[PDB]
Amino acid sequence: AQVRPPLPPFTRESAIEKIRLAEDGWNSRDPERVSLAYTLDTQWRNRAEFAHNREEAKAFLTRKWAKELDYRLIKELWAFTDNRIAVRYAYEWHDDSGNWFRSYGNENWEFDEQGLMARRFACINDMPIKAQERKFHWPLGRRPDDHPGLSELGLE
Amino acid sequence: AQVRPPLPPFTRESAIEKIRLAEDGWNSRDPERVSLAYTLDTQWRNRAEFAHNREEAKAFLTRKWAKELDYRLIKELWAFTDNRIAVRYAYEWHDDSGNWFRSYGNENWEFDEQGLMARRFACINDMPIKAQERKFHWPLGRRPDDHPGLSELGLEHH
Repeated sequence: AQVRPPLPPFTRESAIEKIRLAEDGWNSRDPERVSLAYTLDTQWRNRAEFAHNREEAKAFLTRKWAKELDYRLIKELWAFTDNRIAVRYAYEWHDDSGNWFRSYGNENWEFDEQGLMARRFACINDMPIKAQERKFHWPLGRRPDDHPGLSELGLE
Repeated sequence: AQVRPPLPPFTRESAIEKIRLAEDGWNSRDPERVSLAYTLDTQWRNRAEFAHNREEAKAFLTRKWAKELDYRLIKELWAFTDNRIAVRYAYEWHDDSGNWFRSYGNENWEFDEQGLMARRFACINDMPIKAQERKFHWPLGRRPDDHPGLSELGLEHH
């Protein structure tokens, strides 16, 4: 890509917007679309796996959604400083077997002047849940404007 | 009636200090000592496990170090805002079957006015490593001031 606003340094509002746009992107479960938000030579650590460029990042995303079905995500701001944002998130999905999980994650982002993400450090843990325990409800895609956020679902 | 500085809101400097003190605490592998840094009604989610008070947190730590042998930790600041700190970290250890691991974590902290942590959200992933891949070698306990941090060690992968 070339430029994707908001651009750093972030303010509380622009950081929250940056996060919402990212959330919408991942809720599309489209590797190509999602990959465009990252630098060509983006550096990633997703769990115990690493990516060293946008192409490897996209490859990971393709594997990801071939595994995590009916994926629904919610991201929320934790803290931000200059060109860095710390985000908390959770997503619900079911595997090929049909069993459900809620994944809890913390991702730390760093953006270049063009608004593209140069570094992504994400740690995620999967917790099995019963189908009736799903908390995220909305048509696959962008989370509706009025759907409660991460801290409003009593996840803690 | 505890008071544990640095106190919020944090500055870059005090946030780094807060993190270093926490790292020293966990590197003691002492459940009681570490538990005192959290509020009596502290709320935690560590991986897929939850704790709802200091006692439950302490019980978790007791299980943790009975399992994660020869544990060595390094924490580093990512970002901070008001009474919240976002931390990146890694710890090396081995299980009692001889398997070594390097665990990568991202933990987000929220402190009360007295510097005690009221909320802890930690996500951690484990990468199996060979003993020869170990990067942390200091005597069990506090990391020497002369020892490189996460940034000085650089990206840690096979």
